[PDB]
Amino acid sequence: SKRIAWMKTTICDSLQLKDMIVEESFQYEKNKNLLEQFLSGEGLNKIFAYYQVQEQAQNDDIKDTGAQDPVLFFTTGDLEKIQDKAVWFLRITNPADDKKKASQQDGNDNDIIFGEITPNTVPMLNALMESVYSRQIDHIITEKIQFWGVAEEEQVLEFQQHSNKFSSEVREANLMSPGTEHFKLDYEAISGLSESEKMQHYEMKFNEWINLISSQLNRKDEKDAGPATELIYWRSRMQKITNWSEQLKSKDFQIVKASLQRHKNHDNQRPRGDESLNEAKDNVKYLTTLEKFIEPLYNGTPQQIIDTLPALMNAIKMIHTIARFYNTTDKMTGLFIKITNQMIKNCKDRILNMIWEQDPAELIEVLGSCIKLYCEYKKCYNDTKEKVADMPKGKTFDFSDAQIFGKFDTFVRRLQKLIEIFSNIQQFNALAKHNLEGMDVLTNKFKKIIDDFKKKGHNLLDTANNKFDRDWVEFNVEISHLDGELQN
Amino acid sequence: DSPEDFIINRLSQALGIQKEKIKKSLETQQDDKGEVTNKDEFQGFIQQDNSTNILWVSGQSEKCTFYQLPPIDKFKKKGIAVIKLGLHKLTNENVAKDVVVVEITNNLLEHLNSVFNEIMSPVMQNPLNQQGWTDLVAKDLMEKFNNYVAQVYVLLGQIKGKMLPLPSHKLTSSDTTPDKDKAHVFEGSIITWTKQIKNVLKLEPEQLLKYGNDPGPLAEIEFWQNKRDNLNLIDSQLKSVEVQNILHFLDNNKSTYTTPFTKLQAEVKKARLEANENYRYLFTLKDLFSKLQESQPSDFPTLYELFIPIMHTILLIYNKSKTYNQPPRLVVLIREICNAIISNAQAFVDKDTIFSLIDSKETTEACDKLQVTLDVCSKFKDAYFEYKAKAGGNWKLTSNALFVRLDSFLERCQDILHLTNTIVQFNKLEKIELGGTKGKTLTESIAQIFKEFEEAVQAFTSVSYDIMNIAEKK
Repeated sequence: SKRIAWMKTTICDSLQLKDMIVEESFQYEKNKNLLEQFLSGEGLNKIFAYYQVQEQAQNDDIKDTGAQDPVLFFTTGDLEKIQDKAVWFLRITNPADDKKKASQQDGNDNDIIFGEITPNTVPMLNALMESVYSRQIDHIITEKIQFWGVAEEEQVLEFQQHSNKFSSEVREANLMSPGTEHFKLDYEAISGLSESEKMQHYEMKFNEWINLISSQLNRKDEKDAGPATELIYWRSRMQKITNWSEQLKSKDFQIVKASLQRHKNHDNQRPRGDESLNEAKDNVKYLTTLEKFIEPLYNGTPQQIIDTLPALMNAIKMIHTIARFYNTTDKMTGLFIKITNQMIKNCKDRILNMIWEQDPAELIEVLGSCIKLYCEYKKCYNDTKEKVADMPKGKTFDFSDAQIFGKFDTFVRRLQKLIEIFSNIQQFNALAKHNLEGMDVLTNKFKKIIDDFKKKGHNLLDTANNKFDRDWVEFNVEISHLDGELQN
Repeated sequence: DSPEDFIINRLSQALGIQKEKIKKSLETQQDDKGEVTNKDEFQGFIQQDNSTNILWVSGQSEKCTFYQLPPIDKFKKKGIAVIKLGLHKLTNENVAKDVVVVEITNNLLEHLNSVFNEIMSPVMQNPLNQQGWTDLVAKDLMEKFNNYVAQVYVLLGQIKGKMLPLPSHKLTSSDTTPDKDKAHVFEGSIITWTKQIKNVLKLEPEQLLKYGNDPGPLAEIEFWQNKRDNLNLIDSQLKSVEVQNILHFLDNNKSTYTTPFTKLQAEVKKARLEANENYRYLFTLKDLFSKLQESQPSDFPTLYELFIPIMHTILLIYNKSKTYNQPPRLVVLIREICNAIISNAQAFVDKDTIFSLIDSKETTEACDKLQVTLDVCSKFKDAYFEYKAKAGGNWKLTSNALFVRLDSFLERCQDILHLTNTIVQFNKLEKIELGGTKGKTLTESIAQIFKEFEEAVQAFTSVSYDIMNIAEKK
């Protein structure tokens, strides 16, 4: 009785004032049996009532109670149960004894869980989850430590994204436009369907669909613009060709096709099935299995760049299931030179914060760590080249000759020059501190050399030749004069 | 004002009765806002499209209750969230025609269990029929997270208290038997099942080592019984008829990757791998907490009298399961015995503090505690040699790795031993011995040898620190 009074109090403020039909719904025996079995049953955890509406000369409201919860059925259009309000009742504790004692003394509020949802809302179910559970999980994983907190947050975000997408997923007005009469319905022109004007309108609309799909089905060079950008565009191709696949799988866009078939206007039915999506969806579905994470471009420390390199070269081992074409061996070598270009971008970024101003100490550390990173790159890329030798054993049919003449060779020679230059600078610092009792005057000469060296070092990016060569024309001869001092 | 009164009614429906502090908050209170470190975010919320939720917080401090959009650390508090529904500031339309109510008053994991498994899973038919129907595959992926963490919340109640995962195998029902999407979500679900099963089934002593850094015989016993019960519950999950019906449908669909993998790669007692039967065999155990004594009754005479009954209960070898008692695992159990020994030894050494005796009382406690500790050690040694005399035939044959914390600690006690023994001996003869020289030099000898020896002694006591890990150094 107390539960019935409570639910009656809860109902009125929600949609409309309390009514005798609402009371009679309670008085009904079926609703009482359901409520009793719910209170006394570990199995049934939910109660539902439908505020059903019936439209006649005047609007009528009736209330029913069921165990099943069809909350979006009412939102679906052209249904008897449309525009019907939904109520949810959840119990807290499963055991019957605890439910009994709670009904006797505990607050109905703590003891019952209540959920209300609009009638006639396509994204209501997607909105509820995002609004409550996505927030609670995010706050709580941060507040207290749990197993797989980051994975849990990721999972919640992925479901939220799918749910948000699917509300507006339904088809309307790339954007493929159906006829107005067809959006009304399909067979509404009993003989007007066989009309030149209507048929040609559907025909030109589908020709435009064909052109719009082709303009995107037709990729960029895998040697340029960056590996991250390439991965972003591959993901965009996936989601994009996927959205268009759902576009074509919609009913209406295929029924205008069936209308062109019914009118025999084959010149559009068939170019849609031939010229358009299969090969691109195929190739893209095989490229999907790439485990990209932008570690290198967000690294600030050589340790981060290194442990990035293992991460990328371990994610890359999924070369196999990827498709032959987008994973062409030469395109793989291009993506390799692009990975190295991103690597050298990050190398210049970390070197910016500056071995040519700072003392030999940071130079020792950065040179050591950058050499370790280069050895890591060399060896992990040798394992990846073991995978590139895995490729032909099953794909000896075609080969991609070694195209190793990239910028990475020249700049790795540049880095070798930097390594030797600065290591000999290191050893010469101590050796000059051993040689000439005038420490300052000898180190003064050496530092003049180092300073005009580092100032002429402004030409690397465009001219490794100018920079390093002129740097050497100065430094070699001046350090050989310092070798004449070491010879004194 | 109407949203505020409807909020009164909702909090009445979901938390309790409207409080007087609530009635005061009806009119916006800057004191309330400053306490809740927020501005008029609810007022901005009703108009703003971006903000979609608000949560009422049932705080309880000193047996009193108090009541922000984004949830806070919710441990003692009951939360009620109200949600926008695309309608902003519509007076004619009813406020609850425009808002959604949810409760999070329960603990979040069991409560997500409740809301989701109770509501979401049966609803999805007509949105599908209207839509591209792959939203149902999205919903099947949603049928992977909440309860998955709900029986894992038993795990967490263990985890929050303490490495013993209890799984939640989620199941989804198909509308059509032959379907690549349905058969594939089933197959992938059972593959995740196999992965989670492998996780707990492959929990070996090596994994015990990779996780834990302080082992114990108690820990091993509890983890064995816990394997027993966790595998029992996993076997219940697997023996459930619907869990077998998913594999039956996969067999009907001939997805013979899931089914033989679930039957072989899994290590369940019903699987041919027998490791659950291993815990079945290991169930026949008895154990006793005698060594593990935290309070003062664990005297050193106690510790010795504990080592004697323990090295007495351990004589059960010939009748033990030869595998679980294999000489190597037996040596491991002896090492864990010694780790309990060293725990209790340091526990007693804590209050010992013989290094802090006064000059007149120095070496008195040092002797007493020292010799009794040495007795306990020597007795461990001789009774454990009696145990080593049990070298006999079992499954395994293994060398001995009986180099335990108690040995390094015997050395930690050796430096103190030689120290304090020589201190008491030295001072005893030093007070009485000054010289045959004349007494100016004799009193010189007193005030010259005692301070010297005490400096040496205190420096010794200080440089006796790292003997835990480097007994040679210290």
